Amino acid sequence: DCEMKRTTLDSPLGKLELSGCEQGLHEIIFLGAAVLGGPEPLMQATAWLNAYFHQPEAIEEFPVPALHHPVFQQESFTRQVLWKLLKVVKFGEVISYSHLAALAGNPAATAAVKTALSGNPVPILIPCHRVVQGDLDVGGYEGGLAVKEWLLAHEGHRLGKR
Ligand SMILES: [Zn+2]
Repeated sequence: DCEMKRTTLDSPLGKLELSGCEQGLHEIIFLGAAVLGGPEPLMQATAWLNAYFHQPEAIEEFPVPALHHPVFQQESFTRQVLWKLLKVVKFGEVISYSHLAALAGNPAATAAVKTALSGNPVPILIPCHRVVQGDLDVGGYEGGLAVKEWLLAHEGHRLGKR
């Protein structure tokens, strides 16, 4: 019911479509009036993703856009999983599904964590690629394994592959 605008960007992973309202970013989708630099969520999201890919050493300098997908508008374990992942798991780190489950308030709910991650509407920004099965097992990805491994390699992680 929000008044939605969209923008596209090029990335090493193909074209990304951003959609959002004045209250926040809604979605980042892999497709395979505002000026850049502005405070509008879509513009902040654009800036953040471009820095992620092209100036990753500066990534913490960039404002994280407000998020307004309906999954962020109400309390839930799914929201806890997404927000805790965003808040806690930094560029270049990973966390296991099981430790994220505990972080999000339900230790041992690994399958529910996986379901929440599959429903992440803002991939890369909320870093579902940094959630792994265990120390030697990168686990699965809603976007596909090759993408998960590529992102981890971009961030210099041991579990990265490209
Ligand atoms: Zn909205």
